[PDB]
Amino acid sequence: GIPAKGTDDGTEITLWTRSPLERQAKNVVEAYNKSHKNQVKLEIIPNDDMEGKVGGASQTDSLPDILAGDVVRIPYWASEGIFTDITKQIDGLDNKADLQQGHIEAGTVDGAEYTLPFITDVSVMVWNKNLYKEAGLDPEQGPKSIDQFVEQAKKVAALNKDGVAGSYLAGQSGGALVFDLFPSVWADGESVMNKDGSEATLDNDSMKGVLDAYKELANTTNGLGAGSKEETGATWTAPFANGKIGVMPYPNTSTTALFDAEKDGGFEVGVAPIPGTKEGKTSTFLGGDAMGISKDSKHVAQAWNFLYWLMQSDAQKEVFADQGDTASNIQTLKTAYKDADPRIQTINSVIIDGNGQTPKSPAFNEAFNAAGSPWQLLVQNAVWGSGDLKADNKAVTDVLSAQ
Ligand SMILES: OC[C@@H]1O[C@H](O[C@@H]2[C@@H](O)[C@H](CO)O[C@@H]2O)[C@H](O)[C@H]1O
Repeated sequence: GIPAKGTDDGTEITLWTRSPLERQAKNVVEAYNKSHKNQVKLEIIPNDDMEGKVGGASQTDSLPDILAGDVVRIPYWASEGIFTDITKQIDGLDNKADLQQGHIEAGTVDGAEYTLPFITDVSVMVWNKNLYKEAGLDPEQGPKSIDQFVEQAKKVAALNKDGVAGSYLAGQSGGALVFDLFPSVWADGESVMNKDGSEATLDNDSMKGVLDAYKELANTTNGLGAGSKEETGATWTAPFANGKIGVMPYPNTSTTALFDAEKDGGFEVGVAPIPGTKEGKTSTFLGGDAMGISKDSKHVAQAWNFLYWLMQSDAQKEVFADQGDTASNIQTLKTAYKDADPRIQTINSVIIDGNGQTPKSPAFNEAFNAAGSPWQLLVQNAVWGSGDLKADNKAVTDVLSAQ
């Protein structure tokens, strides 16, 4: 940071991250604070509050020592000078090639590198094995295609049980919707953006299949749980956690809660990679938060001590693997989970297999995550409305390129 492994001298370091990653953030900070003189003062911020909080703090130069941001948000923040240039420190890491590359790439602008992985968050398919058995489905057969996803959701919908639906769609969360829907497109070998991130390529047969799948469930009695049309992103993981949804895309960072509920006598959870339109094709969204040292830090060496510590396979095993969470370190993924719950090892295989993507655009929030983004309207038109996929896609590109 200035020293190789930074300075551990009893400095209080501030770290900001977001509510969806709260369980993993707690584990990381608890472990750091138990093993260092330095202490991290953790703030966990609601997902939708980070843009305005970071923007406001940038203007009053009160950004924290360590800022973690959604990997889709980082390219913009890094372009605005939110982060201190740590190119030489990242480039000195012996194990740089083991670190989740999408998170480093998110923070790469003009040869400068600003970020490392903080918490990996990947999208997977989860299903309720109890509802599957009740519906006459094989409880171990996750969907291998978007068609099979529809069939399984429809059999759970046909149970006609109070508050039970086949699937659930985060209708008003552009962010949840990229996370949940992009992988089906990538699984098929299609793209959602051009290489620059300046154009949307969403008007494709795989995206149309995915939207038509959710349209079918929208037009099925009990197809999509109540709340799907209004879901802001604040509650989208709750209906499945509550045992009310047959099958849906889901964050790996929320699965440990499900595995725990199951150990405590709750319903049994299936996990599989998100499938393509094409039988047996799979992908994921290589998301989560990357972290950098803010432009406002007066403890760069102490912040670097945290950044350095977390990249090590030791810390990655302690804070991720030993807590049943997916690590940001591929060497940790390949070595530290040999006796983990098979569903954890299945989740890790969607990183190791290499079929996932991290979308990179300076305009990503404005085009995708933002409330009433062109992407949110595109999905809404296609699922609950009349879609014009060509027109809606061009609305996304007009934000991506303008400017
Ligand atoms: O934001 C894009 C990726 O999706 C996941 O985050 C989601 C939020 O956008 C949504 C609103 O909270 O909750 C989801 O967990 C990944 O963490 C992001 O990289």
